[PDB]
Amino acid sequence: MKLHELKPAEGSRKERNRVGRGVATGNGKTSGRGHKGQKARSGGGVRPGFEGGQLPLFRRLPKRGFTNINRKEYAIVNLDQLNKFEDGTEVTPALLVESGVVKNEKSGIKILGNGSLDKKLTVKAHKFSASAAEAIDAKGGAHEVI
Amino acid sequence: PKMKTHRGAAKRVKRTASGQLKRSRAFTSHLFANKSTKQKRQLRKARLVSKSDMKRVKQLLAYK
Amino acid sequence: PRVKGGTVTRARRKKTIKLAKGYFGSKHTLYKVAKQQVMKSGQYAFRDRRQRKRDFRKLWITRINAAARQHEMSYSRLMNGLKKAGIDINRKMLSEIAISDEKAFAQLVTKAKDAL
Amino acid sequence: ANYDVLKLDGTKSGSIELSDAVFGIEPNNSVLFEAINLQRASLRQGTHAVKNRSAVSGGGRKPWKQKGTGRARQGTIRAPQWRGGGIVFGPTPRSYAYKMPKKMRRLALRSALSFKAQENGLTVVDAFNFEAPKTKEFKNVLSTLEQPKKVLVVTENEDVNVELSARNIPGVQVTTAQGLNVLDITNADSLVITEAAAKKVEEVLG
RNA sequence: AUGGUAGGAGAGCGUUCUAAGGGCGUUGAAGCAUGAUCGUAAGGACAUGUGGAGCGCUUAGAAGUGAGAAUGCCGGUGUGA
RNA sequence: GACGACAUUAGACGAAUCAUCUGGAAAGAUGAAUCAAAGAAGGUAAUAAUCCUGUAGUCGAAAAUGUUGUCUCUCUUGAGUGGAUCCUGAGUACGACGGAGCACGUGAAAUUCCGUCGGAAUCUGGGAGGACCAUCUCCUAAGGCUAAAUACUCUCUAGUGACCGAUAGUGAACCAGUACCGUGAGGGAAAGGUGAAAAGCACCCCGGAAGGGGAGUGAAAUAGAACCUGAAACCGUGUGCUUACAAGUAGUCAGAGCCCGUUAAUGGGUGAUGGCGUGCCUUUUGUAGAAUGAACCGGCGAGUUACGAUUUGAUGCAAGGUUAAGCAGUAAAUGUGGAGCCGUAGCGAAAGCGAGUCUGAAUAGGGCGUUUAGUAUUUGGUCGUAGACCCGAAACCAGGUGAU
Repeated sequence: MKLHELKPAEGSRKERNRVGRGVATGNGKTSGRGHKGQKARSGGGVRPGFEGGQLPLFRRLPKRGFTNINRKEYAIVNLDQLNKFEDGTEVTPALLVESGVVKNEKSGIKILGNGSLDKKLTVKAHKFSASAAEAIDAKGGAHEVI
Repeated sequence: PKMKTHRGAAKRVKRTASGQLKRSRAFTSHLFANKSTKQKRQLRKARLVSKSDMKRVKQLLAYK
Repeated sequence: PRVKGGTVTRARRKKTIKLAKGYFGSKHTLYKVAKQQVMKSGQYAFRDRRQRKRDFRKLWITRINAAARQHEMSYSRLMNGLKKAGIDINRKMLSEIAISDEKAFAQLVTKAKDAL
Repeated sequence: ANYDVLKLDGTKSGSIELSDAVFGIEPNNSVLFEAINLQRASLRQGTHAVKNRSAVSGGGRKPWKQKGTGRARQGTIRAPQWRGGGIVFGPTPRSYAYKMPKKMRRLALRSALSFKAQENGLTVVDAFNFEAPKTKEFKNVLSTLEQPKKVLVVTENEDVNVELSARNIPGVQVTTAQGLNVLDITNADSLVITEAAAKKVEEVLG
């Protein structure tokens, strides 16, 4: 293109709305705020959650629970993701990472039985689901808990 | 700077899969003898934050 | 970058001043009261464009009543006779005919009469 | 996807194949626009400022009593409705630069070069043999090669002699293959390359 | 189908600056003054006087981007006389 | 230590143009040439790469050394095992009471400090690992010194700007923290422009002079120092139409008569007379309102920016998408950089289980979920944190000034 024939994509750009610049805009005098009150005032408005003195929702309601600071979360992978590999291959966490199926090994890798495998391979991981191990061994293959 | 989270709401509510907020029920933790067993067991059922309240308290839990 | 209020204020006010030509005193020199009058002037003109038609129809009807009462006939009965005889002629053209050619006006007054 | 490699005489030296992936795509004008606007924004130093009512000198005391006797109520001579000063919402020192994805950047470059090639605004030569800088000789070279007023010349890595030769001519700009940019590509009407630089850009954009 | 205040949505006119392109100017630029001109509006030209050096147009991009009112601020000037 | 460019710094050299037209004067127009490691910039009677100062670049000396390369002396070519015995920081550690600081609200305070009272162990020792006990892991207090990366700029040198251009921008472009105000601490202005060149009006006339009229300089003197341009309010002099029987938000629609003659188009100016007609803004159920505000004119004068969230539009890639800091680069683009972030699976307080999970004794029944599409930057709208659309209090506190 040419700098003197520049043109943006359609729908990419709008002009901003300028308030307080006369009647014919429809945003002139009050600038959209209405006439009086707490919200017409500069810096006005009421803080979020404030209900006017009625007890807020998050004090009507009770708290419950606690957080486990040392919690185990596992990088999840299903059978339908393993179909990209070849039969007889031996898959490992490092091979998963290299293939990009797993971006982050959090506390180990876990294999879940959502999809359909249609393959035959050996797997080495930390945890398995019962359906996953069953569907691995059904077509042929082994699961070795690391 | 960063937005700050409302901690009292954070340890009162959790976020479901789609976008909703699951809460706990009030009128527990104290006198039940005036109440019936039906009320007792039914106040153990969870509920969702109403949309009318979400329209007000959305920004308090954006990082949840 | 800074932009200062140059020449646009003056042009905008000046053409209003020019619209205010012929007004009394300060109303052709001062922007505020000149502007106030021009707005009023336009509103007046808007309603007078419509009052004009009423006024002229009123004039034509007065003239036709006069022309008929020389032939011993009222406006009301003349126009009922015209309508019954089929004449779809304007009150304006009637007035002008009555002023210019009295003979033709008599000639169609005869028709308005014999249609009753 | 074949282009004639010429000599400084302008006759010929051979022909070379160039990837249509780099020089033969359909240009994406939206991405071009975004890239050009980005590069123009990145050159600004947003070094502008005004003084607000707190930074204007003086204005500590209330100039007269709240009721006064017949006057308007005021709080400082440096308030914004006063001639003295106090700007409300003026410019502030800041930056206009922003970023966008590497894939978009590469796409913009490819689209620019493809536009320049399909407009017959691409020329490729053998090496520049400049043992000393001579603006006059470079002028004669650009006369032999029927080039327009605005032309971009791309060496492989760096040639200080041809840079010095072409520095002082209006309309001419000199760049490295690594240092190519969408702005100085699009501003030009023609693009002369050395074969080595062409191959380098081909490999780093393909 | 088209009255309209809080208010929501949309499309536009102008101001200063920047990029690129293409132009105007001592055979007289911008500003100022006048005019019976053009456009649905914001508003845009042309002609003539004054003035004596800078300024438009196209596309895009940034804003200290449009005042008649705030017992508003600053200057000039009236009225009462 | 011979130590081998402070920056090699004041400084010096530093290419290349003539003519005609208009002009008061050309750098402009026309035409023909030239230099370029120099087409950055500014002046010159108007707009100059080739007229001047200059620029690129080259040559350069004192205080100097770049503080840089073997650099005289001088350096540190290690002495390993057991550690059995001796030493290894006392009113200290530690404790109670009262307090403070640590993200922690003074208390189980774990950890670290102040005051008052007490007050030890010594390598088979002692301390820590969020009360306390035991096992394990780590360390060895009560002695000291320590560059770099980091923070700021009254200043200095060299520069930059989608910063201001005289009510702006420093309070201050000039006589500025000055005239001026105040006992004093302190507060605190207004005020730029002849012309290219002063060639800044010889001389004559009116006049006491100021002022002026001629003459003259000049391109221009309604460019004459109250000096570029010279708006409006306001003050006047002349005139074309009109007005002393008339009730008025001063205009509007109609309309004779009189005068003129345009951006020449079913034109302009005035207006005998008729009809209609209680200003604007704000606040109000409602305002001609005897409710508010504005003497007039001009100028100035109010939703903005950063960061984050959310949602729309645009684009790129897509079961994947994306870099942050830093580094190289012209204060750019770009390249590199994969620690991290979102998504690809949820349910449950949690252990945990997993396309299911939670409840339940039970799989039942029900709740949330599955039965695809996200992610990065950007545009608009809104919100949040910041003074957050602008002006405006009475008052509170801290430090000072005053008994003329």
